[PDB]
This record gives sequence, C-alpha cells and structure tokens, in this order.
Amino acid sequence: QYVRIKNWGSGEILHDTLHHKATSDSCLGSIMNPKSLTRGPRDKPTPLEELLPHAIEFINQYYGSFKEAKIEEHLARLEAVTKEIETTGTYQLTLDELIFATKMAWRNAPRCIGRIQWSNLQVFDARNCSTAQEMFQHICRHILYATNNGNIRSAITVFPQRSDGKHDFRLWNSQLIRYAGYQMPDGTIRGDAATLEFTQLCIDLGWKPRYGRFDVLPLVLQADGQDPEVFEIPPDLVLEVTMEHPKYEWFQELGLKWYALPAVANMLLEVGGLEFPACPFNGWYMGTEIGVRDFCDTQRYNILEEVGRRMGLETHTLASLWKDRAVTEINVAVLHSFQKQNVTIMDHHTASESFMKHMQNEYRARGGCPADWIWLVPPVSGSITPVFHQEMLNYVLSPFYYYQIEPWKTHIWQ
Amino acid sequence: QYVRIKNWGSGEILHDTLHHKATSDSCLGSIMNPKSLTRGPRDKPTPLEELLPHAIEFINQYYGSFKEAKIEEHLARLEAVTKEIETTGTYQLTLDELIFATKMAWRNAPRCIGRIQWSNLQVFDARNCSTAQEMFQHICRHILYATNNGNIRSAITVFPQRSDGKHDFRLWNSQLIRYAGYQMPDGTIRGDAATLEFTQLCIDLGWKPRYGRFDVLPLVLQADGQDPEVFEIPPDLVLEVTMEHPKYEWFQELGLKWYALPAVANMLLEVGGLEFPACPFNGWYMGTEIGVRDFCDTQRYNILEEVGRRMGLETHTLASLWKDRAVTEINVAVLHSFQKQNVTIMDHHTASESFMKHMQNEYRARGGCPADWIWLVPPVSGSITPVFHQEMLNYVLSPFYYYQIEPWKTHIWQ
Ligand code: HEM
Ligand code: HEM
Ligand SMILES: COc1ccnc(CCc2nc3cccnc3[nH]2)c1
Ligand SMILES: COc1ccnc(CCc2nc3cccnc3[nH]2)c1
Ligand SMILES: C[C@H](O)[C@H](O)[C@H]1CNc2nc(N)[nH]c(=O)c2N1
Ligand SMILES: C[C@H](O)[C@H](O)[C@H]1CNc2nc(N)[nH]c(=O)c2N1
Repeated sequence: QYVRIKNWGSGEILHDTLHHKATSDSCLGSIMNPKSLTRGPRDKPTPLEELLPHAIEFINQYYGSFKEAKIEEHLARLEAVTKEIETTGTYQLTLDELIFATKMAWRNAPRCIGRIQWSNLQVFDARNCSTAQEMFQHICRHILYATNNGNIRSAITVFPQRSDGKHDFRLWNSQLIRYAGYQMPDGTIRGDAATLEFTQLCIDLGWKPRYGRFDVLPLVLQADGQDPEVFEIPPDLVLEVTMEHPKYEWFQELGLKWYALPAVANMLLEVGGLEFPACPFNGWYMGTEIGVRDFCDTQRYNILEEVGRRMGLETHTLASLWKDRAVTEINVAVLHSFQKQNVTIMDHHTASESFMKHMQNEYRARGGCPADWIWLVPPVSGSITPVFHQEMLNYVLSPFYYYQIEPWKTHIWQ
Repeated sequence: QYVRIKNWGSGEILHDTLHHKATSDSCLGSIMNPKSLTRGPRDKPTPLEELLPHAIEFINQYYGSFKEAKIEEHLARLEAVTKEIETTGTYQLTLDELIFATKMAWRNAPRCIGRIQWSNLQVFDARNCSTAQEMFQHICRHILYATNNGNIRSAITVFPQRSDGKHDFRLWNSQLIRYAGYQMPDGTIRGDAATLEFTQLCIDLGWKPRYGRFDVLPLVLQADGQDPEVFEIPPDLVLEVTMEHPKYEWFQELGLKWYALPAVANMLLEVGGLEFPACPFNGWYMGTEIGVRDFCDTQRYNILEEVGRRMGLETHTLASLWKDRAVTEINVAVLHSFQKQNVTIMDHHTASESFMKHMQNEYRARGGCPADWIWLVPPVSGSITPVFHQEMLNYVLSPFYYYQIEPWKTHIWQ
C-alpha cells in the first residue's frame, strides 16, 4: 500500500505512495531498522529441515577455518551434531565454535567501523544462566571486565539460546549503560531525550527516577521467559568521563560528561541455524559518536546552541557556519577529556584509515567485506575520510547480529 | 562472477567475491555510476511497441498536470502523437511539454539537493541545431544566460533527440566549465587531478595546454554523429571567484579561486520514451562542493595539508582534528568569497533545511520524493543536518536524467 518513513530528528513520519509508480530498473538502505535486517519472535521450535542444513554449514565453515584441517574431528563433530539434533531437536555449540561464531558475526557486521579488531573478542559463556539475578550478575562481570578501568576491552556474554521461542532471554535495554530522560514539568526535557519511552517503562516497572541530566538507567532483564525484572547498575561499575576543553575552560562549566562504555544489548546472534535473543557486546567509542550524535542531535541533548554562543560565534546566521565550528570543538573536548582521563577512544579519522586497511585485508582474505557506507561514514568530516570515497557492497552473511522487535511490543504479561 | 568496486580517492579497485555467499534476505547503492542509473548507446531506433506506450503515458501525465484539464486538447494531442509516430516512427514534444519534462526530470532527480527550485528552470530549445558550431554557440548563450553576472540562474538547453542512435548529439565534457589537470615533469600534478584523462583527450584533439593550476578546459562537442570538434570557451564567459578568508589574510596568498558555474553536461534526458543524449543544465553551487570536495579530496587539489599549517594546527596528529578545523575555515572562505564577489551560493546548512521543506511539500503533493540519502547528505557536518536523520527511498521515475557511457569508450572514428 505505502511505506512509512521516520525522521529520527523530529520523529516525524511520512507515507510514501510514489514508489509504486517506480520503474523497471525501490531501494531501502536509508532505513534504520529494516525487516531485512531483523530476526523477530517465535512460537514453535526451528524446523529441522532448516536447522540441519545451516547446522552442517556452520560446522563446515568452522572446521574449514583452522589451518591444516582436522578431517576426522570435522566428520566426528558433524556426526555428533546430526545425532544430537535428531535426539533433542536442536544442538549446542562448543565454546570454541561459539567464540568463532561471535567473532565471525562481528566481522560480518556491515555497520561496524572497527571490525579490524574482529579477532580480539572476549567471550563470556552465559548459556547456563537460568534466572534474572544470574543475568544481572553476568552483565556486571562483563561490564567490569570490559570497562577495565578505562583501558577498554571488547567483550560479549552469550546468554541461553532460543528454544521454542516462548522461552527467550531478553535484555530490554537498547544498551548496557545509558542515561535516562524525563520530561520536566515546565515542558522541557532533562537527560537523554532519546530514552524518554524506555525511561517511563523503567518507572512503570518500579524504577526510582533520580530525575537528573545523567541518570544511568536500570537493567531490565527477562529470563527464560518470565516478565522483565528491574535492576539498578552498581554505580561503581559505570565509568564516566567529565567533558573539559583543552582551551575554552568555560566548557566544563557546561557540566558535561558521558559513559566510557558502549555496549549493544538488544541484538540477536544467529549462527548455525541457532539464535540467541540476548547477548550484549561492547567495544569502545569513536569520538564523533558522543560529540556529534549524542550531544548535538535535537533528539538527544541538543547543546550545539550555547556551545557556539560561548565562542562568540553569530548564532543567528546559518551561513556563518558556527555549528561547524562548535561541533568541531565539542569533539576536540571529548577526545581530550577521554584522552586525559585515560579512557580508550578513537577519533573518527584514524578509525577510517584503519577500517580501510581492514577492508583491504578483508578482500585479499576472503575476497569481500560487507559494509553499509551510510552507517560507516563518520557523521561529520565525511569526504575528509577515506571510506567516503570507497564504494561498498552491503550484504547479510552468517553468522550475523540481527536487530529484533522491541520486547514490550511482543510480550505476554500475567 | 565478481563485482568491481572503485575507490575514487586512491582510484584503487577491488573485486568482490563474498556477496555470492550472501543470504536469502546484495544492495549496490554505494555505487557512483550503477547500470541501473545509466542509459547507454544504440544502433537501431526505439521499438514502437515501447515508444508508443511511454509516449502515451507522458502525454497523459502532461495534460493530467494542468488545473482543470483540456480534455479535448488531451485527446487531440494524444491522437496527433499516435498519428505522428506511425508516420515517422517517433515524435516531437511541444515546447511546453519539453519544459514540463525538463522540470519534472529535475524534480525527479534522487541526487539533487536543491530540487525545491524544480519549478524555476530556463529551457533553451536547441533541437533544431545541426552542427558543432551551432552547439558551441548555444552552449555559450546558455553559459552567459545562467552566469548572469554572478546572480546565477538555473537553465537547460535541450539539443537534438536520439534518432537511430548512430546520430547522437554529445558534449564530451563531464561539465560545461571545468579546469584541466596536467601531470608536471617533476611527477607532480597541476590543476584538477580529476580531469587528467579528459585533459589529455583535449590535447589529443588539438587543444593547446596553457599548463596551469586553473585552466578552463575546451568544449568538446560532437554533433549529429560526427567526430567531436574542439572549442575553447570565451574567457569572458567564465565568471570565477578568488578565494579569500574574512580573517586569515594569508589565505588569498594561497592563490585560490573557482568557477561560479556548475553545469552538468553529459547527462541524458529521458521523457515519453524519447531520449536526448546531450542537454547541459546548471544550477548554482552549494558551498561544501567547492570547499570540501574540489579543494580537499586527494584526487583533486588536495590543499587540506598546508591550510592547517598556516593555522598553527599540528599537522602530525590526526587525533588533533586539525583537518576538521581546516576544512571548516576553507568553507567559510568560499562562502565569504562568493558572498563578497556577489556570486550566488548556498551554505550546506540552509540547503538542507530547504530540501527538507521541499521533501515535505513533495509528499503532501504527490505522496513521495525520490532521494539518494548518500548523495543528498552534505560531505561534512552530516548529522548536524536535518536530512541526515531523514529516512528516504531512492527510486527511478520518469522523466529522468540518466548518466551514460563515456563517449570515447563508444565511438566510431574515421
Ligand atoms: C574495536 C571496538 C569497536 C568500535 C570502535 C566500534 C565502533 C562502531 C561504530 C562507530 C558503529 C556505528 C555507530 C552506531 O552504532 O550508532 C558500530 C556499529 C556496530 N558495531 Fe561496533 N565497534 C567496535 C566493536 C564491536 C564489537 C566487538 C561488536 C560485536 C561483538 C560490534 C558490533 C557492532 C554492530 C552489530 C553494530 C551495528 C549496531 C547497530 O545496528 O546499531 N562492534 N560499531
Ligand atoms: C537550485 C540550484 C541547484 C542546486 C543548489 C543543486 C545542487 C546539487 C548538489 C549539491 C548535487 C550533488 C553534488 C554532486 O553532483 O556531486 C546535485 C546533483 C544533481 N543535480 Fe542539482 N542542483 C541545482 C539545480 C539543478 C537543476 C536545475 C538540475 C537539472 C535541470 C539539477 C540536476 C542534478 C542532477 C541530475 C544531479 C545528480 C548529478 C550526478 O549524478 O552527478 N540540479 N545538485
Ligand atoms: C559494540 O560497540 C560499539 C562501539 C561504539 N558504538 C556503538 C553503538 C551502540 C549504540 N547504539 C545506540 C543507540 C542509541 C544511543 N546510543 C547507542 N550506542 C557500539
Ligand atoms: C546541476 O546543478 C549543480 C549544482 C551544483 N553541483 C552540481 C554537480 C555537477 C558536477 N558534477 C561534477 C563531477 C566532478 C567535478 N565537478 C562536478 N560538478 C550540479
Ligand atoms: C563511494 C561513494 O559512493 C562516493 O564517494 C560518493 C558519496 N557521496 C557523494 N555525494 C555527493 N553529493 N557527491 C559525490 O560525488 C559523492 N561521492
Ligand atoms: C535516516 C538515516 O538512516 C539515519 O539518520 C542514520 C544515518 N547514518 C547513521 N550512521 C551511524 N553510525 N549511526 C546512526 O545512528 C546513523 N543514522
């Protein structure tokens, strides 16, 4: 009938009718969460006719990985998997395979810019977990492991695989550590205007809103299949950076900071026909993420305005390019602040040179590298980056990390 | 077998094998000149079975345009077109329809950011032209019309439609006005490193290389179907801007300038099953095009280096973000210089706010608006722009402006 289109800034929506009158040459791409990139809910198990092939595939890819194969272990493992499936109607990955699977899936992420690290990954095997308190506990160890007092370390903690689908493990937060946003009496909006909806949810589930500009939202875990249980993150576990500029000292007066730990908590890991609906993973920030996206967007903190004011810049003439000047300085701050407070970080420029290196090793390696230009090209200083002038194909391989329908929209409350 | 991928910066190339192992979810998008966006050569005419439908379509769209239709003129015109086709095996558009066609095609350009102007367009009917000298003459009037002493005006001059295909009108230059690039003895490269190839071609066709950093390349027109004939542009016809910064006065010392007129000369206009392989069109510059792309790219002038030097900035620490600071100032120059020397121009920020307005009027209007996010989002200060957070569908409608195989690659020299 028509296609919905959102504008994450103004949150406005439009319905596209025109495409219908398209030609015999409707590309999506420009879409945030497309269905071609999602792996939603389930009711029943995973039809063996499907599971079995994919299961085999993965296993072949796995043993077809190591130098000088283990032909026998390859066959042996093959057999065992087959046998196990036709006995329980599914199968468990060895830890070494899961590890392979986690790194591959990452390596195969069209939208990750630091994939050149793909081999360095910490795998926490949480597949035995069983309760919310156990989740909450593992999330903590991970956070603590990854934060590593500022010297960040990429990790991942793989909870229980999806069985029937009515017994799914799901972290309800978009990310491990993320400030909350309330809508002040006076109509304003403190904190992260982005998490308005989820913050409410947190309240609705009993969270005590410390109404502030930087409140680190509570973990909202659901295990096995039960309702989600609210948990607060141990204030000690969350390492933050206080924003200060190496020049404009009025900058810290701004009262700005941000968490050092970027961990995606609502993605789904698919491998060998299996899928884990909960498996938080973390890397480390790329400057422009905090400086550009989080601080400047109109749907977040939106600080661009006064940061230019305090620079003298004419905040009434777009043509004056103050915004360009402001943002620039904001980013120099973040890079400074992090740098100073010894919290690992990457400026968008070096990031790109390294991805390019990566991309190249990736083609010589397996003749290819899935990339989503749109996402990969830094939000500012684009054509000043190598990747901007680099054509790239975007495709879904496997293993892979799929988005997935927001849990509240698909739950069974009792 | 495999897909070639170019990196316009380093001009390097890679062959993608991986996509083959893709999944049942290969998107191109990130491609400059895809074949889905091109309309190449021909040998024979355009099969009537095809022409006739499209011809009708267009005509219906055309009369279905004006408020309170001219039902009779609609039918009458319909008839006449039909009659004309089955008598000559093709048909001529009225000027009013061509005009409609030129504005629509523009309006339908997924990659143009100023489409909000789509209704303001000057149409020069050059369909009677017959010789290279006549082309050269019309190109001149257009240039002069459009340049309008700095107060720029968007125009288009539609040469002869493709007949058989062995009688095509083709301007061999990528654009109406564009500096030439030579590769100096000392291995260096003066001028626009981008036009190396075409500059040579110009020599090879008898052009006298005034070996310089800003030499405006000669028109290379081919008419009816003959070989291309070289023509020099009347130095008086090319209005340029000398780059000077409203602060750093060492800036003009840089010896920088750029032409005020952006006109695309090698695109093909397709409308009602007809196609014109030559029809230059011009609008006016969007700052960041000159400041970011043309001056900074490594495949163009590549000035980023010393522009930071002269700012004190540490040109040895990427992390220092000097580049970000440099570019910013370069753009402030261009905007200044143009502004000062009364040459119309648009800063990327206002550009975006206006396109957004446009896009919106465009959906309420005909429920839709084809856009190529990748191209539309300014090369710098992306997420600082509305369009960055605006999902958009990219599709090919008609009329439309298609790229087309580079003429030299497909010619018949005698
Ligand atoms: C070397 C440390 C890393 C850096 C600097 C890094 C950086 C980035 C950046 C800049 C983005 C795009 C920004 C955005 O998501 O809004 C991104 C996306 C992504 N990264 Fe990473 N990454 C790192 C490690 C990882 C690891 C270890 C994984 C998986 C175990 C991963 C998985 C992803 C995925 C799945 C996305 C796309 C998320 C989405 O769709 O929103 N990244 N990364
Ligand atoms: C209101 C004045 C105009 C402005 C500011 C403008 C601006 C732009 C910009 C910024 C781009 C992308 C940059 C690039 O091509 O590398 C673009 C692309 C384009 N514009 Fe315009 N434009 C204007 C008028 C026009 C007109 C009048 C036409 C057709 C009669 C047109 C046709 C196109 C096409 C076909 C493209 C894509 C070119 C390509 O594929 O390389 N534009 N325009
Ligand atoms: C997994 O490694 C990394 C490293 C750097 N960045 C990320 C992005 C995750 C993320 N998604 C988000 C959506 C909204 C607000 N913040 C967000 N962070 C992930
Ligand atoms: C038609 O109106 C406009 C307005 C502003 N910009 C353009 C781009 C055309 C163009 N394509 C190019 C390719 C290489 C070098 N310069 C180029 N200019 C076109
Ligand atoms: C590889 C990539 O497609 C290429 O660098 C594109 C990106 N976006 C662009 N956008 C505009 N407006 N103009 C360009 O020339 C490009 N180049
Ligand atoms: C509409 C558009 O898809 C959206 O704004 C995208 C563009 N590119 C992005 N790129 C990254 N890295 N992160 C994002 O959140 C986005 N947002």
